[PDB]
Amino acid sequence: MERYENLFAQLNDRREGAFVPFVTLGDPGIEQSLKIIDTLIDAGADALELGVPFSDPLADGPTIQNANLRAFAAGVTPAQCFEMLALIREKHPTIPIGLLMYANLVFNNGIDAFYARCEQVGVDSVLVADVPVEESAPFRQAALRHNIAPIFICPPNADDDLLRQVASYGRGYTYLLSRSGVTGLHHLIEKLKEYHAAPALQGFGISSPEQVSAAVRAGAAGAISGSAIVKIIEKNLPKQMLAELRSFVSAMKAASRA
Amino acid sequence: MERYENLFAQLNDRREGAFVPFVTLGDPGIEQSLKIIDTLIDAGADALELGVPFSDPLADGPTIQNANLRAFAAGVTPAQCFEMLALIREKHPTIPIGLLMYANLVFNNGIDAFYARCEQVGVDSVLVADVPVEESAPFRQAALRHNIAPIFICPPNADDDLLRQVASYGRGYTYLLSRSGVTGLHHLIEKLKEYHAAPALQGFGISSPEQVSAAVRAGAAGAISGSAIVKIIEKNLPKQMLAELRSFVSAMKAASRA
Amino acid sequence: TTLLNPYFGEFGGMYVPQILMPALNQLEEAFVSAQKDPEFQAQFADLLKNYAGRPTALTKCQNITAGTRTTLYLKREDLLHGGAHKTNQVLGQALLAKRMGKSEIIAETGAGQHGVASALASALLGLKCRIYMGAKDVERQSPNVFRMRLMGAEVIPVHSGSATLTDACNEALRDWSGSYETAHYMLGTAAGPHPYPTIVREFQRMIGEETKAQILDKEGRLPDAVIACVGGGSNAIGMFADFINDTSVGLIGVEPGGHGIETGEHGAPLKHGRVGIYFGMKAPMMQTADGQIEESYSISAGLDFPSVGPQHAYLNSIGRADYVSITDDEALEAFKTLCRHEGIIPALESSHALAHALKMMREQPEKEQLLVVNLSGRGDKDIFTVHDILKARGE
Amino acid sequence: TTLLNPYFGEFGGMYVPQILMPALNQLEEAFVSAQKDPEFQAQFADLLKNYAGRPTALTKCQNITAGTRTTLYLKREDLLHGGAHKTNQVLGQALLAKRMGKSEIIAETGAGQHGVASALASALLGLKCRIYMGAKDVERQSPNVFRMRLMGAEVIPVHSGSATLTDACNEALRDWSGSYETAHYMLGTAAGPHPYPTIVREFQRMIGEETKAQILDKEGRLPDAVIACVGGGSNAIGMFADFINDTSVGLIGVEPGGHGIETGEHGAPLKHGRVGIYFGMKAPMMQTADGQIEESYSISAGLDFPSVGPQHAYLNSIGRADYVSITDDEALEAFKTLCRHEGIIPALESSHALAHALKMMREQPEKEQLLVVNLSGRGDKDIFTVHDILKARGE
Ligand SMILES: O=P(O)(O)OCCNS(=O)(=O)c1ccc(OC(F)(F)F)cc1
Ligand SMILES: O=P(O)(O)OCCNS(=O)(=O)c1ccc(OC(F)(F)F)cc1
Ligand SMILES: C=C(/N=C/c1c(COP(=O)(O)O)cnc(C)c1O)C(=O)O
Ligand SMILES: C=C(/N=C/c1c(COP(=O)(O)O)cnc(C)c1O)C(=O)O
Ligand SMILES: c1ccc2[nH]cnc2c1
Ligand SMILES: c1ccc2[nH]cnc2c1
Ligand SMILES: c1ccc2[nH]cnc2c1
Ligand SMILES: c1ccc2[nH]cnc2c1
Ligand SMILES: [Cl-]
Ligand SMILES: [Cl-]
Ligand SMILES: [Cl-]
Ligand SMILES: [Cl-]
Ligand SMILES: [Cl-]
Ligand SMILES: [Cl-]
Ligand SMILES: [Cl-]
Ligand SMILES: [Cl-]
Ligand SMILES: [Cs+]
Ligand SMILES: [Cs+]
Ligand SMILES: [Cs+]
Ligand SMILES: [Cs+]
Repeated sequence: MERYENLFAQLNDRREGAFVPFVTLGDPGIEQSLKIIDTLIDAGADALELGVPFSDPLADGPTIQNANLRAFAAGVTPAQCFEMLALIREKHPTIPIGLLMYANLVFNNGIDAFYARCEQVGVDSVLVADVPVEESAPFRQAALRHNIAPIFICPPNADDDLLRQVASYGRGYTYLLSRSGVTGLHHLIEKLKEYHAAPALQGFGISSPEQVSAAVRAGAAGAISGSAIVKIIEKNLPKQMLAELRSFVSAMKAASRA
Repeated sequence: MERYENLFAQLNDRREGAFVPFVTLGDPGIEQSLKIIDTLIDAGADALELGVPFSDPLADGPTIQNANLRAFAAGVTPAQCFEMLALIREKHPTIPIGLLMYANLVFNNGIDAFYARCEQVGVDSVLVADVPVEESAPFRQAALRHNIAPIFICPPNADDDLLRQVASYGRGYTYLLSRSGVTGLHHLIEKLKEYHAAPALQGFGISSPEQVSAAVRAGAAGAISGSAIVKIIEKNLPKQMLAELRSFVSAMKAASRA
Repeated sequence: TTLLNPYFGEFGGMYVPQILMPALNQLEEAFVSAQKDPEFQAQFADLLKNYAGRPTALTKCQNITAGTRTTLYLKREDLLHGGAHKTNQVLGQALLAKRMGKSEIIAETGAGQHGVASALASALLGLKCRIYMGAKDVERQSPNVFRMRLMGAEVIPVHSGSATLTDACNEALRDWSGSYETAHYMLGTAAGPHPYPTIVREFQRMIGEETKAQILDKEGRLPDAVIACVGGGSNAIGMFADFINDTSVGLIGVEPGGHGIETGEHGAPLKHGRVGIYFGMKAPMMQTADGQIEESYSISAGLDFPSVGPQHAYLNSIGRADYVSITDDEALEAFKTLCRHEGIIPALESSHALAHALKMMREQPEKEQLLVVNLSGRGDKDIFTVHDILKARGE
Repeated sequence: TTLLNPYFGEFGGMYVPQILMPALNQLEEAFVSAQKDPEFQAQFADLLKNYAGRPTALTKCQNITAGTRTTLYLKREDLLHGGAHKTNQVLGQALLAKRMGKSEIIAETGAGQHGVASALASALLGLKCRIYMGAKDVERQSPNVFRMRLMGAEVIPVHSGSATLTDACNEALRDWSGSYETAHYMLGTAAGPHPYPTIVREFQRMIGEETKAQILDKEGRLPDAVIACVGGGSNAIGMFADFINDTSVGLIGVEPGGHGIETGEHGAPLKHGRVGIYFGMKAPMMQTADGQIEESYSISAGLDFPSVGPQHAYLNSIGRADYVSITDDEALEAFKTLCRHEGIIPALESSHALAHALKMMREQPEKEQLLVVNLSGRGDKDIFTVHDILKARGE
C-alpha cells in the first residue's frame, strides 16, 4: 500500500492529480495485454486497476463483461494473471497496482492465501466488488496482514456511518462511485478528509478529459477510468490499438496538473 | 302396409320366406340407384328397405355411412328421394317399400306431413332408427293415420314388456335385430306369434345365403340384408356392378323356399 | 317407463336406438340409487375436495370494473385439477360406472378438456378409458391429446363426417351401441339422451352451490346475475341449478356467435336454430331447411357444437334464463382484458361469458349490479390459438 | 448492521456491491414491519385464498403405493393459480413493494413459472413488471414467455454469459443496481443476499403449515418425512419450515442429478459442490478448481442452477435435513408413473421429489412410512419436453 502513499505525496508536491486506468488482465490476450499495460504507464498513467477474469462479473456492464469474455477466449486463468502481475511489477517498480476482484476468486483457495499471493507478486491494493463494508472484516484483515490496501466504494448518497467506516477501514485510496448501476458530487470529499480517509479517486463512468480536472478541482486526489480504455481496446481489436490508448491517457493526465 | 300382408300371405302359400335388401337411396347416384333398385326386384327381392341420406347416420357403421356420403356427394336430398320413391312405386305396384329414416328427417317439417308424403308416394312402412318404442307414440300414430306400417326393432335380449309393446305397436313386419352395435336367436319368434306380432324378419348383419334358410327354419318370416348389398355396390363402384348384385339376390331368395 | 322425468317441457327424451334403452335405464337406476347413498356421496365429496381441489375460489375483480357500478366475481373452475369444470362430473360418473360393476370408459371430446378429464378420472379409479375426438380436433390441441395418453387413455381420432366434435359424439354412441355391458359411456355435457342431462347437472351443481355460499359470505346477498358460456350446457347448468328457485337472480347463458350470427358461422342454436332430434335428444339444433344437421363454428373448440342441452332450451322457453351470444372478436378482447388486468388467463370458452359481463358493465356503467362469471377453465390450452390470431393482425 | 440475522451458521450474508446495501436494508425494514402488521397479513391471506386458491389439497396416493407399507400424500401446489408454488411468495413480495411505495418489478426466471408468477402478481396489483430470462430459456418454454407478455410484462432475453438462469440472475441484480429507488427486485427463490432467503421462506411457509394441519386431520400424527425438490430452495424450505422443530419429521431435499453425478452434468452443489460466494450469498456452488462458477445441468429447467439457498446448506450441516439427488431418467419415470396411476401430470421439477419418495418405498417395501411430497407444480409446461424424449426412445 506504501506505493500509493508515495504517489500521492509526489502528486500534490507536483500540485497534480492521479489518473488511474482500468483494463481486464489478458484482454485481448496475455502477451498483448502486457503491451497495453506498458503503453498505459508510458502514456502517463499514475497507477493501474487490473481485473482478473471472472465467470460472473456482476458489477460490470457489457463493455467489461466482453473484456472478461475475450480474456476467457484466450484461456486466461487467475494463475496466469498472477504471472502477468509479477512481470508488470518487475518492469514498473513504483506504479501502484490495484486488483479488481470478485469475492469468489479471493475466497476460493483461502482468503489469507490469496492476499499472500498478492503480496508475493507486488500488488498494492485489492477492491472486491461484491464485498460491502458490512461483509469486509476477514478480507480487510487478511489484506492488512499482507501489506495490501483494501479499497472501499463510497457511493454517491452515503450516510455518515458509511463515510466513517470507509474512512477507518480503507487504505491506499477511496473509490468515489460516481453513479449507480454497472460499469459502462463534491459534498463527500471534505468529510472524507475530516475522518482521515485514504485519498479519494472518482471513477465508474469517466470517459473524457472533462471529468478529471473537475475531480481534481473538487479536491479529489484523482480519477479512475474503466470502460473508456476497454472501449478503445474494443474499437481497434493491433498496432493502431496501442496508438489509440496512448493518445487517450496523455489527455487525461495533462488535465491533472490543473 | 297392406302390401306386406299380401306378400306374407303369398309366401307361406308358397311355403317360402321373404328376402328384403337394403340400399341407400341415390347411392351412388340418382339415376344409377334406380337401376340397382330395379335389378334387386328383378333378381328376386320380395320387398325393399330404402335409406334416405342423413347427415348423422347414428345406427349405421362405415359401410352405410359411406353410402350416405356417396349419396350426398351426388346432391341427393330428401325431396329427390321422394321423387325416386314415386318412380319406384310406379314401376313396381306390389313390392313392399320400407323406408329407413332418422328421427330428425321425419320430425323436420312436421311428423304428420312426413307420413302424408310417404302415403302419397306409395311407401308401405317406416322404421325410424333412433326412436325407441318409449318415444314412438306421435310417430306410430301419424303412421297409422296415413296407412304406413311403423316398424319396430326387437333386440336379442328383449324383456317380455318390450315383446308385448312391439307386438301391439308394430305393423307390416317385426325387425329382428341380430346383434348389438351398428350396421356392417330363435327363442323370441314364438313369443312374437303368441302376441300376434307382425311377421318377423331377421336382419342387421346378414351377408351370405347361410343365414336366410336358418331364419326361415326358425319360423321367422324372412331376412333383411343391409351392408352386404352396399358392399357389393361398394366393391364395383357400373355394368359389372349390376351383375354382381343380381347374382347375390337370387342365391338369397332361392334359400327362402327351404 | 323411467324413474325420473326425461323431459324439460318439450325438450329432452331418449331418442336412441332400442338396443341402447337398457343401458340408459340401468344408468338411471344406478344414479337414483347413488343419489340416495351417503357412502357414494362421501366418496364423491372426498375426490372433489382432496383430489380435484374443491371448493374453488370466488375471485373479486377489482381492476376490470374500475369506474363503474359493477361488482364482478369469477368462480374459479380454472383452478380445478385438470384446468376446467369438466373434472367435477367425470369423478361422479366414474364412480357410477364402478357402482354398476363396469370397468371400461368411453368418452367424446372436442377441445380435449373433457377427454383429459375422462382420462385422469379413469387413471385414478382403475378404469380402462378410450376417447373419441374429431381428427380435426386432434391436430390443433395435440397438447391435450398427449395429456390423455400420458394418462393411459386410448385416443381414437374420428374420420367420419365433418371430423369434429359432433362426429366424435356419434362414434361414442356407435361404440357404446357395441357393448354397454362392460363399458360406461361418460358423456361430457348436460345433453344427450336422458338420464345424462339430469346426471351432469347434479354432478356439476356444486359450482352454483359454492358460488351462492361464497357470494353471501362476501356480499351478504345473492348476485344480480350469473353468467356462463354454453357449449352443450354443463358449466352453465352447474352454475344455474342452485339459483333457479331464487327468482331475483338472473341466469344468463352465452352461445358462441363465431364470425357473427348473420354469417351463419356460429354455434348458437338455442336462439338462432330450431328444434330437432339428434344425439338422443329433442333440442334446438342448427340444421338445414330439410333437416340435415349443420356444422357449427366457434373460435373456441369447446363451444363449437350445433346443439345445446334440453334444460337450457326449457329455461329459455319459460323466461327463467336468458341467452345471448358473443362473437370471436369479443371473446378475444375479454381474454386479453383478463390477462392484462387480473393476471388470469381464461379459456376462450369462458372468455365468452366474461365478454358478456363486460358488455353489461360497459353498456350501463352507472347501473348498480353484482355479477358472477363462471370461469369454467384456464386458457393455457388457447395461448397458441391466441398467438396465431394476434400475429395475423398487427400487435 | 441489520434487524435480522443474515446468516444460517456460516452460510448466507449480503455479498452485494455497496451501492445495493440501502435497498437490502430498506427491504429488510419493510419486511419486519409487514410481518408485525395485521392489515398486511390480512391482505396477503386474502390474495392467497381468494385469488391463488389456498389452501391447496393434500392428496393421498392409493395406486402408486399398492403392495407396500408406504402411505404417500402429495401437497398439491400444482393446483395453485399459475400452476406452481412460485405464486405464493410473489403475492407477498408484490405487497411489500407497494408498502415501500415502489411501482416497478424486476424478476428473473429460467423455467418461467416464476416469471409468470411475477407477471400475474404485477398485473393484479398494478405494478409495471420486467423479467430477465436466459435467451436459451426463452426458446424452450415460449409458452411461458407468451403467458408473461399476455399479462403485460416486459420479457428481456439474456445474451450475456451462458445465456441461462444464472445469467438471468446477474442481469436482474445489474438492473436493480441501476435504480432500486423505483423498482423492487422480486427474487424468485430462497437464495441470494439477505433478506431474500428469510423473506421467501416466510412467504412460502404456508406450504408446510397446511401440510401439518392436513396430515394431522387425516392421519392423526406428523409425517415420517417430507420430501421436496431443491432448485434454489423455496418450495422445500416452504415445506420444511413448520416442521423444523418437530424433530421426528425427516426433511429430505432432492437436487437434480442430471445425467449422473459422476458425469458432472448435474445441479447438485449442496452435496457435490463446495462453498463459494456468488449471487450475493456464501453457499455451496458448482465451481471450477480456481473458483469460476460452473454451468449446471438438469432435464428440468427449474432445478438447473449451480447454487442453493443458504438455509438448506445450514440444515444439512447440522444434520437436521438430508439431501439426495435424482437423475433425469429417474425423474422421467416418476413423471410417467404419476400420470398413469394417479392421473396427475407433475412438473419435472416436482418429479424429482416424487422419484425419491418412490425409491424410499421401493427399496424397503415393508417399511412402515408416512410420506409427503411437495408437489410444487404441474407438468403441462413439460409435455413437449417429455414427448421429444419419449420419441427419441421407442415408445
Ligand atoms: O469506466 P467504467 O465505468 O466501466 O469503470 C471501470 C470499472 N472497473 S473498476 O475496476 O474501476 C470497478 C470498480 C468497482 C466495481 O464494482 C464495485 F463498485 F461494486 F466495486 C467494478 C469495477
Ligand atoms: O346389413 P347391415 O347389418 O348393414 O344392416 C343394414 C342396415 N339397414 S336397415 O335399414 O336394415 C337398418 C335397420 C335398423 C337400423 O337401426 C336401428 F336398428 F336402430 F333401427 C339401421 C339400419
Ligand atoms: C367441448 C369440450 N369442452 C367444453 C368446454 C366448455 C363448454 O362445455 P359445457 O357447455 O358443457 O360447459 C366450457 N368451458 C371449457 C373450459 C370447456 O372445455 C371438451 O373438452 O370436449
Ligand atoms: C426456476 C424456476 N422454477 C423453479 C421451480 C422449482 C425449483 O425452485 P425452488 O427450489 O425455489 O422451489 C420447483 N418447482 C417448480 C414448479 C419450479 O418452477 C423458474 O420458474 O424460474
Ligand atoms: C317421474 C318418473 C317418470 C316420469 N315420466 C314423466 N314424468 C315422470 C316423473
Ligand atoms: C358440447 C358437446 C359435447 C361435449 N362433450 C364434452 N363437452 C361437450 C360440449
Ligand atoms: C439480530 C439482528 C442482527 C443480527 N446480526 C447477527 N445476528 C443478528 C440477530
Ligand atoms: C433457482 C435459482 C433462481 C431462481 N429464480 C426463480 N427460481 C429459481 C430457482
Ligand atoms: Cl485510513
Ligand atoms: Cl300387430
Ligand atoms: Cl313429451
Ligand atoms: Cl358431493
Ligand atoms: Cl405435444
Ligand atoms: Cl459470519
Ligand atoms: Cl398470510
Ligand atoms: Cl407460444
Ligand atoms: Cs366497481
Ligand atoms: Cs353450442
Ligand atoms: Cs400402501
Ligand atoms: Cs440446484
